[PDB]
Amino acid sequence: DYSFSCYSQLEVNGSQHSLTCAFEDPDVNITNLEFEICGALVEVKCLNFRKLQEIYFIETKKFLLIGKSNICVKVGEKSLTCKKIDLTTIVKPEAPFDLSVVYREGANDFVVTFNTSHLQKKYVKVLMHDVAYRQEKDENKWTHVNLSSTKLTLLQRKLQPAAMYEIKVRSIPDHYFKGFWSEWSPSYYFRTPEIN
Amino acid sequence: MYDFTNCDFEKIKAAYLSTISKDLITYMSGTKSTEFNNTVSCSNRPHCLTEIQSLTFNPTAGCASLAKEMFAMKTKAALAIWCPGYSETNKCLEQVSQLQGLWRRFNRPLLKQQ
Amino acid sequence: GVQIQIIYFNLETVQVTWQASKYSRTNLTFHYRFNGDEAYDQCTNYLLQEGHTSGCLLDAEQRDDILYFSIRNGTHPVFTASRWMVYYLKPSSPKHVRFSWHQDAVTVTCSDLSYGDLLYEVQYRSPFDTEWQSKQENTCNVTIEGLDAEKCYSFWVRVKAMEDVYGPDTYPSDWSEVTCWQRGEIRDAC
Ligand SMILES: *[C@@H]1O[C@H](CO)[C@@H](O)[C@H](O)[C@H]1NC(C)=O
Ligand SMILES: *[C@@H]1O[C@H](CO)[C@@H](O)[C@H](O)[C@H]1NC(C)=O
Repeated sequence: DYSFSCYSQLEVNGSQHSLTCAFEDPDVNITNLEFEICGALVEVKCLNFRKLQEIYFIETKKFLLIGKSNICVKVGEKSLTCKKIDLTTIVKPEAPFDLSVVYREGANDFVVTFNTSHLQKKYVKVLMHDVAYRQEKDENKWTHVNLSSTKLTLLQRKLQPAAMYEIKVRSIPDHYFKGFWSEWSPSYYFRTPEIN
Repeated sequence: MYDFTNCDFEKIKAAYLSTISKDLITYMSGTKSTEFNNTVSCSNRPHCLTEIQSLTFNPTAGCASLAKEMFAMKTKAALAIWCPGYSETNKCLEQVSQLQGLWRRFNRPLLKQQ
Repeated sequence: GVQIQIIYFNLETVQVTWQASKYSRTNLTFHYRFNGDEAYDQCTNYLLQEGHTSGCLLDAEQRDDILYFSIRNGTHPVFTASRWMVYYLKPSSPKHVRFSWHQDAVTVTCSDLSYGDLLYEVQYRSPFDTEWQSKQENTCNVTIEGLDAEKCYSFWVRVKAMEDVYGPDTYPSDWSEVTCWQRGEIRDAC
């Protein structure tokens, strides 16, 4: 199968949105293949994707965001494979940023805060955040916390002492938009105090 | 003429909350919401879609046509997909304000009326 | 000249109040209806201020309609307006607020209202916090995990109407009584 996956980003640059598609098999011949989106568009039937390295990209204000569109892989005029998708159900948020952790001497905790551009957007303005932390030494002993706000607090007594911890955060759409997890924010590292 | 009685209201409601609501607010940007006199009412969801249909697409006096607006293009698209057998002094801001109230009333079908 | 305020108290009572220094030491009348094809009825419940009419109370009986009204200097209308009543909705203050603690978590519940599309918001803080932190839900059952049993927290609850349904000009309810909690027990000050 010449299967692929897609993701949309609404208001990624101003009031224009983006549609990105890429094949599930990385070792495929792209010299002859071109993508086409048809349906749920503004005053046009179809729009062509730009072949950029190993991905197919669109950027426009002409996405209607009502009903399903038809994304097809084309070899000239003939369509090899076709996929019917609603662009409001494949949304991938912009990743969070300005992640930071501050130890509060009296409180004996760590206030974790971050930011997201989606707070200043009209459409995809409601997200669910996923903050993941661990001891940098461990392998897959990551601790995940879901939240709707951009502030979280970790207790000193509920963490290991004199240990380097790593923390990162990502977001998924919520409230009448469905889709995928964003990319992770850059990680932030912090050492906890010793038992004194 | 057309009965909006067999529509997928829940799908239409999702379309409103996603982007149509926001497109109506962007059209009304710069106006004080409390300043508008609300005159057009609706009861149940079929009746609200009847009144939304008329105000969005039927050309009135004071407002030539809202059909080229993004909110109208999406409204036309939502009704064609989810309503089976659906056939398709600049007082425009006042009229879009009337639409906003019907759309909102379409989201409150459990509240009683006289 | 005429300044007006509208409040729809808990989907029960509409209160329209007016101010107009021209028509002071004078009793202006209030006339209303809920449809554009019916005759206007007169106010049967007047508010006064400085001995003269200043407002009207209508029992709206949980109804979602456009209120059409006019204030008159006898027969002569001084002010005319029409509005969806629920645009000025003020939900009631949370009642029967209860807290259940489990280690470093709390679940705050209260009596839900009879009407939907509301947000039941819980605000909280300890002496280490510079502002109130918040969590809200569609029903009055909000769970706040990741707190500290060892700290004192001040809490209070309120009800808001959702902007997508009721529009942007509603009022949040009044906040409920403030309660202080350390190690799953109630306290006096914080
Ligand atoms: C207005 O009504 C109040 C209450 O009945 C009365 O005391 C007052 O005399 C009235 N004012 C006028 C202008 O007659
Ligand atoms: C709060 O909701 C959760 C899940 O919806 C449930 O476990 C809990 O019993 C609820 N509390 C009350 C008092 O309804």
